Amino acid sequence: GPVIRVAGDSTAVGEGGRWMKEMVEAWGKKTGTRVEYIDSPADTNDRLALYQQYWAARSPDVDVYMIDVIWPGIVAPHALDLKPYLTEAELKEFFPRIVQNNTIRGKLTSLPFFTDAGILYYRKDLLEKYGYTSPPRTWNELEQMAERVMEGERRAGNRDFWGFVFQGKPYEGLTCDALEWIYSHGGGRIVEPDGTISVNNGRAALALNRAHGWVGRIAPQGVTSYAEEEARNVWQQGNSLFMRNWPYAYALGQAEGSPIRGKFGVTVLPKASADAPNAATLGGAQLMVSAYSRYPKEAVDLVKYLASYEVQKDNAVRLSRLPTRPALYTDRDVLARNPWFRDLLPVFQNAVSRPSDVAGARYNQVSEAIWTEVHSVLTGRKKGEQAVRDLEARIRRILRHHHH
Ligand SMILES: OC[C@H]1O[C@H](O[C@H]2O[C@H](CO)[C@@H](O)[C@H](O)[C@H]2O)[C@H](O)[C@@H](O)[C@@H]1O
Repeated sequence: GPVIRVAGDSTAVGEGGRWMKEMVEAWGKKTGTRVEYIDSPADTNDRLALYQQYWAARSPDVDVYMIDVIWPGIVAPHALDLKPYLTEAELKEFFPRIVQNNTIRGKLTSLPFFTDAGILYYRKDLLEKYGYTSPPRTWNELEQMAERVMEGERRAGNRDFWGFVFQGKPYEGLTCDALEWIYSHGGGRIVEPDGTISVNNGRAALALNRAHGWVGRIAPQGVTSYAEEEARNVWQQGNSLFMRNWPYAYALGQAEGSPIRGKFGVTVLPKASADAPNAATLGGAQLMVSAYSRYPKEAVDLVKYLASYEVQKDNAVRLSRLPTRPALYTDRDVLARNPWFRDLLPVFQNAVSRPSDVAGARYNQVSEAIWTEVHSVLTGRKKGEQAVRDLEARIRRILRHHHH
């Protein structure tokens, strides 16, 4: 019979790739269909380049791809339109914002699978030890807490201890972290939904200078090479007061044998002042059937299974990843395991999107400009003022003649 072949997620990021393979195997067992799992590199931008090789070749060797929230405008020609395969009722079981995201020129490129939002992880034990009762609400507070706790922990002998870890590597994750910094300083969305390239402003430049100020001070010098997992490893070993990361890190930190089990909470990222907007970058994954799959019926059946209530529930319960079905945020077992899903649901609902809608198929070029210019600030090569001026000019060149 057919072999249905899936590329999606990575065994190099938490449990995602292992779990995905498990879920695909479970569908194959349930339906009596042969399946195969193709692994991917850790970073989303590397995965895009890999999958583009298959798409350029019109390759039938992958039937289902997991695609990033930022990808529908890029990948649409390589996607089978799913609209004819779902009833309106079935589609309404997902968040409408994400279905809209996934719909390009009327083509439903992909089903919503899990969503994602940047959050603050904090060591509750350490906040209590140093006389703090609440996590920080402002970036200045975060810096003050970090300096005090670091001084104390270093003095106590932990030479591995830092105040803050985040994703500073030059890749798509830095675009995510930098949108949060800029937006939380009142600096805008980098490129607004209407097309205005807004980043050349003093608030954005301040946000980037502030982040530079962390490097080698409250954050390790090596933070300029950290993706999700590098940050998570320092944090999970017990060596950081604070971390910015996605929801997946929570279940991993609570696993038996984690040095930090029971010692942490999560909250919204800080912001520059009380009237700035909360910032949590929208992330997450969708499920696409390849336009090149020889087995579209079967592939669609697999994608409906993966996006189903019970598989999303398993993802929430075991991997602390966020459902794309509003019903699951009221499910007793999801909430018992992850009470913070209820506390931070409004943060997830108000997550700020990267400019993938407005940049469309040029989004990856825009993002590479963002992360390279931002990285130049983190490394001390450019000041934020120059970087945002230079980034404005780059993005203007990239998007010249593009209309959404
Ligand atoms: O949260 C678990 C996921 O982390 C990565 O994906 C997030 O971070 C990317 C940037 O590095 C974003 O583009 C993406 O939207 C986020 O969901 C990782 O790539 C995923 O495999 C993990 O599931």
